[PDB]
Amino acid sequence: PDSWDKDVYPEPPRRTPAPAPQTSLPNPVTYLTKIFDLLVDRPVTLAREFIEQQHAKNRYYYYHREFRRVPDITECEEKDILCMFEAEMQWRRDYKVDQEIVNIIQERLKACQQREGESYRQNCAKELEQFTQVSKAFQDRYSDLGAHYSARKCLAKQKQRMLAERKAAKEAAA
Amino acid sequence: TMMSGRPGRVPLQFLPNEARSLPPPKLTDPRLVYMGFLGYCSGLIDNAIRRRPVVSAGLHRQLLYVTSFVFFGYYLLKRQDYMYALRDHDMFAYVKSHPEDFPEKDKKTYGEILEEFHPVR
Ligand SMILES: CCCCCCCCCCCCCCCCCC(=O)OC[C@H](COP(=O)([O-])OCC(O)COP(=O)([O-])OC[C@@H](COC(=O)CCCCCCCCCCCCCCCCC)OC(=O)CCCCCCCCCCCCCCCCC)OC(=O)CCCCCCCCCCCCCCCCC
Ligand SMILES: CCCCCCCCCCCCCCCCC[C@@H](O)O[C@H](CO[C@H](O)CCCCCCCCCCCCCCC)COP(=O)(O)OCC[N+](C)(C)C
Repeated sequence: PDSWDKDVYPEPPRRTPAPAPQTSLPNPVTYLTKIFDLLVDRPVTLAREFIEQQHAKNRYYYYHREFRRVPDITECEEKDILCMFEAEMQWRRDYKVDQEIVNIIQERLKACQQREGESYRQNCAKELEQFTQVSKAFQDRYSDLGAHYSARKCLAKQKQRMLAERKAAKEAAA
Repeated sequence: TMMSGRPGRVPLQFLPNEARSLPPPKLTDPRLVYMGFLGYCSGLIDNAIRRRPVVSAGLHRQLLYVTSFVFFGYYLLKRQDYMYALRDHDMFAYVKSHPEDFPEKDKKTYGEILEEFHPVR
Protein backbone atom coordinates (compact mmCIF):
# COMPACT_ATOMS: atom_id res chain seq x y z
CA PRO A 1 0.00 0.00 0.00
CA ASP A 2 1.14 3.53 -0.88
CA SER A 3 -0.27 4.92 2.38
CA TRP A 4 3.11 4.58 4.11
CA ASP A 5 6.72 4.39 2.95
CA LYS A 6 7.97 0.84 2.44
CA ASP A 7 11.54 1.99 3.08
CA VAL A 8 10.70 3.62 6.42
CA TYR A 9 8.53 0.62 7.39
CA PRO A 10 10.20 -2.39 5.75
CA GLU A 11 8.40 -5.69 5.24
CA PRO A 12 10.24 -8.85 4.18
CA PRO A 13 8.75 -10.44 1.05
CA ARG A 14 5.85 -12.69 1.95
CA ARG A 15 6.32 -16.37 1.05
CA THR A 16 3.03 -18.28 1.24
CA PRO A 17 3.13 -22.02 0.46
CA ALA A 18 0.66 -23.41 -2.04
CA PRO A 19 -2.02 -25.85 -0.81
CA ALA A 20 -1.02 -29.51 -1.10
CA PRO A 21 -3.98 -31.55 0.17
CA GLN A 22 -3.54 -35.25 0.93
CA THR A 23 -7.16 -36.18 1.75
CA SER A 24 -10.49 -36.21 -0.06
CA LEU A 25 -12.16 -34.50 2.91
CA PRO A 26 -13.44 -30.98 2.13
CA ASN A 27 -11.78 -28.04 3.84
CA PRO A 28 -14.12 -26.32 6.33
CA VAL A 29 -11.71 -23.38 6.43
CA THR A 30 -12.01 -23.00 2.66
CA TYR A 31 -15.81 -23.27 2.75
CA LEU A 32 -16.11 -20.72 5.56
CA THR A 33 -13.68 -18.38 3.77
CA LYS A 34 -15.84 -18.57 0.64
CA ILE A 35 -18.92 -17.79 2.75
CA PHE A 36 -17.12 -14.87 4.42
CA ASP A 37 -16.04 -13.42 1.07
CA LEU A 38 -19.55 -13.78 -0.35
CA LEU A 39 -21.36 -12.30 2.66
CA VAL A 40 -18.98 -9.69 4.12
CA ASP A 41 -16.16 -8.79 1.72
CA ARG A 42 -18.40 -7.96 -1.24
CA PRO A 43 -20.83 -5.72 0.73
CA VAL A 44 -18.00 -3.85 2.47
CA THR A 45 -16.21 -3.47 -0.88
CA LEU A 46 -19.33 -2.01 -2.50
CA ALA A 47 -19.86 0.35 0.45
CA ARG A 48 -16.25 1.53 0.27
CA GLU A 49 -16.54 1.97 -3.50
CA PHE A 50 -19.52 4.26 -2.97
CA ILE A 51 -17.74 6.17 -0.19
CA GLU A 52 -14.58 6.64 -2.27
CA GLN A 53 -16.68 7.79 -5.22
CA GLN A 54 -18.21 10.40 -2.92
CA HIS A 55 -14.73 11.40 -1.71
CA ALA A 56 -13.36 11.77 -5.25
CA LYS A 57 -15.94 14.44 -6.11
CA ASN A 58 -14.72 16.78 -3.33
CA ARG A 59 -10.95 16.36 -3.53
CA TYR A 60 -8.96 18.83 -1.43
CA TYR A 61 -5.48 18.87 0.03
CA TYR A 62 -3.59 19.53 3.25
CA TYR A 63 0.11 20.26 3.63
CA HIS A 64 3.08 19.46 5.86
CA ARG A 65 4.46 22.55 7.59
CA GLU A 66 8.11 23.39 6.89
CA PHE A 67 10.29 25.09 9.50
CA ARG A 68 13.53 26.78 8.50
CA ARG A 69 16.53 26.32 10.77
CA VAL A 70 17.34 29.08 13.26
CA PRO A 71 20.47 29.80 15.32
CA ASP A 72 20.83 27.52 18.34
CA ILE A 73 21.64 28.12 21.99
CA THR A 74 25.36 27.77 21.29
CA GLU A 75 25.19 30.75 18.92
CA CYS A 76 22.85 32.70 21.21
CA GLU A 77 24.50 35.27 23.45
CA GLU A 78 24.02 35.27 27.21
CA LYS A 79 20.59 36.52 28.34
CA ASP A 80 19.63 37.32 24.73
CA ILE A 81 16.01 36.44 25.34
CA LEU A 82 14.79 36.39 21.73
CA CYS A 83 17.58 34.15 20.44
CA MET A 84 17.16 31.94 23.51
CA PHE A 85 13.43 31.64 22.78
CA GLU A 86 13.99 30.67 19.14
CA ALA A 87 16.71 28.16 20.06
CA GLU A 88 14.59 26.60 22.81
CA MET A 89 11.61 26.20 20.48
CA GLN A 90 13.82 24.61 17.82
CA TRP A 91 15.36 22.27 20.40
CA ARG A 92 11.90 21.20 21.56
CA ARG A 93 10.81 20.46 17.99
CA ASP A 94 13.97 18.42 17.39
CA TYR A 95 13.35 16.56 20.66
CA LYS A 96 9.85 15.62 19.47
CA VAL A 97 11.20 14.47 16.10
CA ASP A 98 13.84 12.31 17.79
CA GLN A 99 11.18 10.78 20.04
CA GLU A 100 9.16 9.84 16.97
CA ILE A 101 12.28 8.35 15.33
CA VAL A 102 12.76 6.13 18.38
CA ASN A 103 9.07 5.21 18.13
CA ILE A 104 9.52 4.19 14.48
CA ILE A 105 12.48 1.97 15.35
CA GLN A 106 10.57 0.35 18.21
CA GLU A 107 7.63 -0.33 15.88
CA ARG A 108 10.09 -2.01 13.50
CA LEU A 109 11.38 -4.17 16.37
CA LYS A 110 7.92 -5.24 17.54
CA ALA A 111 6.73 -6.01 14.01
CA CYS A 112 9.81 -8.11 13.27
CA GLN A 113 9.45 -10.08 16.51
CA GLN A 114 5.81 -10.88 15.77
CA ARG A 115 6.54 -11.70 12.12
CA GLU A 116 9.47 -14.05 12.75
CA GLY A 117 7.48 -15.74 15.50
CA GLU A 118 9.34 -18.80 16.76
CA SER A 119 12.66 -17.82 15.11
CA TYR A 120 12.73 -14.24 16.36
CA ARG A 121 15.89 -14.47 18.47
CA GLN A 122 17.99 -15.04 15.33
CA ASN A 123 16.07 -13.32 12.51
CA CYS A 124 15.50 -10.06 14.45
CA ALA A 125 19.16 -9.47 15.35
CA LYS A 126 19.37 -6.69 12.75
CA GLU A 127 16.45 -4.72 14.21
CA LEU A 128 17.77 -5.23 17.75
CA GLU A 129 21.12 -3.63 16.89
CA GLN A 130 19.49 -0.61 15.24
CA PHE A 131 17.28 -0.16 18.30
CA THR A 132 20.31 -0.50 20.57
CA GLN A 133 22.23 2.19 18.68
CA VAL A 134 19.26 4.57 18.38
CA SER A 135 18.34 4.20 22.05
CA LYS A 136 21.97 4.67 23.10
CA ALA A 137 22.20 7.93 21.16
CA PHE A 138 18.81 9.16 22.39
CA GLN A 139 19.71 8.34 26.00
CA ASP A 140 23.06 10.11 25.71
CA ARG A 141 21.17 13.11 24.32
CA TYR A 142 18.19 13.43 26.70
CA SER A 143 18.76 10.91 29.49
CA ASP A 144 18.53 12.78 32.81
CA LEU A 145 17.69 16.42 32.07
CA GLY A 146 14.71 16.58 34.44
CA ALA A 147 11.17 17.89 34.38
CA HIS A 148 12.37 21.44 33.65
CA TYR A 149 14.62 20.45 30.78
CA SER A 150 15.92 23.02 28.32
CA ALA A 151 18.42 23.54 25.52
CA ARG A 152 20.79 25.21 27.99
CA LYS A 153 20.76 22.14 30.24
CA CYS A 154 21.22 19.79 27.28
CA LEU A 155 24.16 21.92 26.11
CA ALA A 156 25.69 21.76 29.59
CA LYS A 157 25.32 17.98 29.53
CA GLN A 158 26.96 17.79 26.10
CA LYS A 159 29.81 20.00 27.32
CA GLN A 160 30.32 17.72 30.32
CA ARG A 161 30.37 14.67 28.04
CA MET A 162 32.88 16.35 25.70
CA LEU A 163 35.13 17.25 28.64
CA ALA A 164 35.01 13.66 29.88
CA GLU A 165 35.87 12.34 26.40
CA ARG A 166 38.75 14.81 26.04
CA LYS A 167 40.15 13.83 29.44
CA ALA A 168 39.86 10.13 28.58
CA ALA A 169 41.64 10.64 25.25
CA LYS A 170 44.42 12.63 26.93
CA GLU A 171 44.86 9.96 29.61
CA ALA A 172 44.98 7.23 26.96
CA ALA A 173 47.58 9.15 24.95
CA ALA A 174 49.64 9.79 28.10
CA THR B 1 13.71 60.45 51.32
CA MET B 2 14.82 59.81 47.74
CA MET B 3 13.16 62.48 45.58
CA SER B 4 12.49 64.96 48.40
CA GLY B 5 14.91 67.85 48.09
CA ARG B 6 15.40 67.29 44.37
CA PRO B 7 16.92 70.40 42.75
CA GLY B 8 14.43 72.85 41.29
CA ARG B 9 11.48 71.38 43.21
CA VAL B 10 8.78 73.93 44.05
CA PRO B 11 7.19 73.13 47.44
CA LEU B 12 3.48 72.33 47.69
CA GLN B 13 3.17 71.92 43.90
CA PHE B 14 0.97 68.98 42.93
CA LEU B 15 1.94 69.26 39.25
CA PRO B 16 4.88 71.38 38.07
CA ASN B 17 5.29 72.93 34.63
CA GLU B 18 7.72 70.28 33.38
CA ALA B 19 4.96 67.67 33.72
CA ARG B 20 3.08 69.27 30.81
CA SER B 21 5.47 67.64 28.31
CA LEU B 22 4.30 64.10 29.22
CA PRO B 23 1.34 62.34 27.59
CA PRO B 24 -1.79 62.94 29.67
CA PRO B 25 -3.74 59.83 30.71
CA LYS B 26 -6.55 58.88 28.36
CA LEU B 27 -10.11 59.38 29.54
CA THR B 28 -10.76 55.67 28.89
CA ASP B 29 -7.80 54.75 31.09
CA PRO B 30 -8.44 51.46 32.94
CA ARG B 31 -7.18 53.14 36.12
CA LEU B 32 -9.71 55.95 35.64
CA VAL B 33 -12.44 53.36 35.05
CA TYR B 34 -11.41 51.68 38.31
CA MET B 35 -11.61 55.04 40.09
CA GLY B 36 -15.12 55.48 38.72
CA PHE B 37 -15.94 51.97 39.93
CA LEU B 38 -14.72 52.96 43.40
CA GLY B 39 -16.99 56.00 43.29
CA TYR B 40 -19.96 53.85 42.27
CA CYS B 41 -19.22 51.42 45.10
CA SER B 42 -19.07 54.36 47.52
CA GLY B 43 -22.47 55.54 46.32
CA LEU B 44 -23.96 52.06 46.71
CA ILE B 45 -22.52 51.77 50.23
CA ASP B 46 -23.93 55.21 51.06
CA ASN B 47 -27.40 54.11 49.96
CA ALA B 48 -27.04 50.87 51.93
CA ILE B 49 -26.00 52.67 55.12
CA ARG B 50 -28.75 55.27 54.79
CA ARG B 51 -31.26 52.45 54.13
CA ARG B 52 -32.37 53.77 50.75
CA PRO B 53 -32.88 51.45 47.78
CA VAL B 54 -29.27 50.62 46.99
CA VAL B 55 -29.41 50.64 43.19
CA SER B 56 -32.30 53.04 42.47
CA ALA B 57 -32.22 55.85 45.04
CA GLY B 58 -30.03 58.94 44.86
CA LEU B 59 -29.01 58.89 41.20
CA HIS B 60 -27.67 62.45 41.44
CA ARG B 61 -25.65 61.51 44.54
CA GLN B 62 -24.20 58.43 42.83
CA LEU B 63 -23.31 60.47 39.75
CA LEU B 64 -21.53 63.03 41.93
CA TYR B 65 -19.63 60.21 43.66
CA VAL B 66 -18.45 58.80 40.33
CA THR B 67 -17.57 62.23 38.93
CA SER B 68 -15.54 63.30 41.97
CA PHE B 69 -13.64 60.02 41.99
CA VAL B 70 -12.87 60.29 38.27
CA PHE B 71 -11.71 63.91 38.63
CA PHE B 72 -9.32 63.23 41.50
CA GLY B 73 -8.19 60.01 39.84
CA TYR B 74 -7.24 61.80 36.63
CA TYR B 75 -5.12 64.31 38.52
CA LEU B 76 -3.60 61.58 40.71
CA LEU B 77 -2.65 59.57 37.62
CA LYS B 78 -1.03 62.65 36.09
CA ARG B 79 1.10 63.12 39.21
CA GLN B 80 2.03 59.42 39.38
CA ASP B 81 3.13 59.39 35.74
CA TYR B 82 5.16 62.56 36.26
CA MET B 83 6.95 61.10 39.28
CA TYR B 84 7.81 57.83 37.52
CA ALA B 85 9.06 59.70 34.45
CA LEU B 86 11.20 61.88 36.73
CA ARG B 87 12.65 58.77 38.39
CA ASP B 88 13.58 57.28 35.02
CA HIS B 89 15.09 60.61 33.92
CA ASP B 90 17.30 60.78 37.02
CA MET B 91 18.34 57.12 36.71
CA PHE B 92 19.34 57.48 33.06
CA ALA B 93 21.23 60.70 33.79
CA TYR B 94 23.20 59.05 36.60
CA VAL B 95 23.99 55.99 34.47
CA LYS B 96 25.23 58.18 31.63
CA SER B 97 27.30 60.43 33.89
CA HIS B 98 28.95 57.51 35.77
CA PRO B 99 30.33 55.25 33.02
CA GLU B 100 33.04 53.80 35.27
CA ASP B 101 30.27 52.74 37.66
CA PHE B 102 28.14 51.35 34.80
CA PRO B 103 30.52 49.70 32.30
CA GLU B 104 29.52 47.68 29.28
CA LYS B 105 30.42 43.99 29.51
CA ASP B 106 31.62 41.71 26.72
CA LYS B 107 28.82 39.38 25.64
CA LYS B 108 29.82 35.72 25.45
CA THR B 109 27.67 33.06 23.82
CA TYR B 110 26.51 29.88 25.52
CA GLY B 111 28.93 28.00 23.28
CA GLU B 112 31.70 29.71 25.26
CA ILE B 113 30.01 29.85 28.67
CA LEU B 114 30.58 26.68 30.70
CA GLU B 115 27.66 25.77 32.98
CA GLU B 116 27.75 22.79 35.31
CA PHE B 117 25.21 20.07 34.52
CA HIS B 118 23.17 18.50 37.33
CA PRO B 119 21.45 15.24 36.31
CA VAL B 120 17.98 14.55 37.68
CA ARG B 121 18.07 10.90 38.72
C1 LIG C 1 -22.20 43.02 42.55
C2 LIG C 1 -20.89 42.31 42.78
C3 LIG C 1 -19.96 43.07 43.71
C4 LIG C 1 -18.61 42.41 43.93
C5 LIG C 1 -17.72 43.17 44.90
C6 LIG C 1 -17.37 44.57 44.44
C7 LIG C 1 -17.09 45.53 45.58
C8 LIG C 1 -18.29 45.73 46.49
C9 LIG C 1 -19.51 46.29 45.78
C10 LIG C 1 -19.88 47.70 46.19
C11 LIG C 1 -20.92 47.78 47.29
C12 LIG C 1 -22.27 47.24 46.87
C13 LIG C 1 -23.39 47.48 47.86
C14 LIG C 1 -23.12 46.92 49.25
C15 LIG C 1 -24.36 46.86 50.11
C16 LIG C 1 -25.47 46.02 49.49
C17 LIG C 1 -26.72 45.94 50.35
C18 LIG C 1 -27.81 45.14 49.72
O1 LIG C 1 -28.71 44.61 50.31
O2 LIG C 1 -27.68 45.10 48.39
C19 LIG C 1 -28.75 44.47 47.65
C20 LIG C 1 -29.09 45.36 46.48
C21 LIG C 1 -30.54 45.26 46.11
O3 LIG C 1 -31.33 45.24 47.32
P1 LIG C 1 -32.19 46.51 47.74
O4 LIG C 1 -33.60 46.23 47.38
O5 LIG C 1 -31.55 47.73 47.21
O6 LIG C 1 -32.12 46.53 49.34
C22 LIG C 1 -32.29 45.30 50.08
C23 LIG C 1 -31.63 45.45 51.42
O7 LIG C 1 -30.32 46.00 51.25
C24 LIG C 1 -31.53 44.14 52.17
O8 LIG C 1 -30.56 44.29 53.22
P2 LIG C 1 -30.67 43.39 54.54
O9 LIG C 1 -31.33 44.21 55.58
O10 LIG C 1 -31.24 42.07 54.19
O11 LIG C 1 -29.14 43.23 54.95
C25 LIG C 1 -28.67 41.99 55.52
C26 LIG C 1 -27.38 41.61 54.84
C27 LIG C 1 -26.61 42.81 54.40
O12 LIG C 1 -25.48 42.35 53.63
C28 LIG C 1 -24.96 43.22 52.77
O13 LIG C 1 -25.34 44.35 52.65
C29 LIG C 1 -23.85 42.61 51.97
C30 LIG C 1 -23.06 43.65 51.19
C31 LIG C 1 -22.25 44.57 52.08
C32 LIG C 1 -20.99 43.92 52.64
C33 LIG C 1 -19.71 44.51 52.09
C34 LIG C 1 -19.72 44.69 50.59
C35 LIG C 1 -18.36 44.97 49.99
C36 LIG C 1 -17.73 46.28 50.39
C37 LIG C 1 -16.28 46.39 49.95
C38 LIG C 1 -15.39 45.33 50.57
C39 LIG C 1 -14.56 44.53 49.58
C40 LIG C 1 -15.37 43.84 48.50
C41 LIG C 1 -14.62 42.75 47.75
C42 LIG C 1 -14.21 41.60 48.64
C43 LIG C 1 -13.48 40.47 47.92
C44 LIG C 1 -13.13 39.31 48.83
C45 LIG C 1 -14.34 38.74 49.52
O14 LIG C 1 -26.55 40.93 55.83
C46 LIG C 1 -26.50 39.60 55.79
O15 LIG C 1 -27.11 38.93 55.01
C47 LIG C 1 -25.58 39.05 56.85
C48 LIG C 1 -25.05 37.67 56.51
C49 LIG C 1 -23.83 37.70 55.61
C50 LIG C 1 -22.58 38.23 56.29
C51 LIG C 1 -21.30 37.55 55.84
C52 LIG C 1 -20.92 37.79 54.39
C53 LIG C 1 -20.30 39.15 54.14
C54 LIG C 1 -19.66 39.30 52.77
C55 LIG C 1 -18.81 40.55 52.62
C56 LIG C 1 -18.11 40.68 51.28
C57 LIG C 1 -19.06 40.78 50.11
C58 LIG C 1 -18.39 41.07 48.77
C59 LIG C 1 -19.40 41.28 47.65
C60 LIG C 1 -20.50 42.25 48.02
C61 LIG C 1 -21.60 42.42 46.99
C62 LIG C 1 -22.73 43.30 47.49
C63 LIG C 1 -23.80 43.53 46.46
O16 LIG C 1 -28.28 44.92 45.34
C64 LIG C 1 -27.06 45.45 45.20
O17 LIG C 1 -26.61 46.30 45.92
C65 LIG C 1 -26.33 44.82 44.05
C66 LIG C 1 -25.01 45.51 43.72
C67 LIG C 1 -25.15 46.61 42.69
C68 LIG C 1 -25.59 46.11 41.32
C69 LIG C 1 -25.68 47.20 40.27
C70 LIG C 1 -26.21 46.72 38.93
C71 LIG C 1 -26.35 47.82 37.89
C72 LIG C 1 -26.99 47.37 36.59
C73 LIG C 1 -26.21 46.30 35.85
C74 LIG C 1 -24.77 46.67 35.55
C75 LIG C 1 -24.03 45.67 34.69
C76 LIG C 1 -22.55 45.97 34.52
C77 LIG C 1 -22.25 47.36 33.97
C78 LIG C 1 -21.50 47.39 32.65
C79 LIG C 1 -22.36 47.43 31.39
C80 LIG C 1 -23.13 46.15 31.09
C81 LIG C 1 -23.99 46.25 29.85
C1 LIG D 1 0.20 80.13 39.57
C2 LIG D 1 -1.32 80.03 39.73
C3 LIG D 1 -1.75 78.55 39.66
C4 LIG D 1 -1.17 77.78 40.85
C5 LIG D 1 -1.67 76.34 40.82
C6 LIG D 1 -1.55 75.71 42.23
C7 LIG D 1 -0.21 74.97 42.37
C8 LIG D 1 -0.41 73.71 43.27
C9 LIG D 1 -1.20 74.10 44.54
C10 LIG D 1 -1.34 72.86 45.47
C11 LIG D 1 -2.42 73.15 46.56
C12 LIG D 1 -1.96 74.34 47.44
C13 LIG D 1 -1.23 73.80 48.68
C14 LIG D 1 -2.16 72.84 49.45
C15 LIG D 1 -1.30 71.72 50.13
C16 LIG D 1 -0.36 71.06 49.07
C17 LIG D 1 -0.54 69.52 49.08
C18 LIG D 1 0.08 68.93 47.79
O1 LIG D 1 -0.25 69.74 46.72
O2 LIG D 1 1.48 68.87 47.92
C19 LIG D 1 2.05 67.77 47.28
C20 LIG D 1 1.71 66.49 48.06
O3 LIG D 1 0.87 65.66 47.25
C21 LIG D 1 0.37 64.53 47.93
O4 LIG D 1 1.38 63.97 48.68
C22 LIG D 1 -0.15 63.51 46.91
C23 LIG D 1 -1.55 62.99 47.36
C24 LIG D 1 -1.70 61.49 46.93
C25 LIG D 1 -3.00 60.89 47.55
C26 LIG D 1 -2.98 59.34 47.38
C27 LIG D 1 -1.68 58.77 48.02
C28 LIG D 1 -1.30 57.42 47.34
C29 LIG D 1 -2.03 56.24 48.07
C30 LIG D 1 -1.70 54.90 47.35
C31 LIG D 1 -3.03 54.14 47.05
C32 LIG D 1 -3.94 55.05 46.18
C33 LIG D 1 -5.40 54.57 46.29
C34 LIG D 1 -6.30 55.45 45.41
C35 LIG D 1 -6.53 56.79 46.11
C36 LIG D 1 -7.91 57.33 45.73
C37 LIG D 1 3.57 67.94 47.24
O5 LIG D 1 3.96 68.92 48.18
P1 LIG D 1 5.43 68.74 48.95
O6 LIG D 1 5.95 70.02 49.41
O7 LIG D 1 6.47 68.32 48.02
O8 LIG D 1 5.27 67.66 50.21
C38 LIG D 1 6.35 67.56 51.15
C39 LIG D 1 6.27 66.22 51.90
N1 LIG D 1 6.89 65.12 51.12
C40 LIG D 1 8.04 65.59 50.38
C41 LIG D 1 7.32 64.10 52.03
C42 LIG D 1 5.92 64.56 50.21
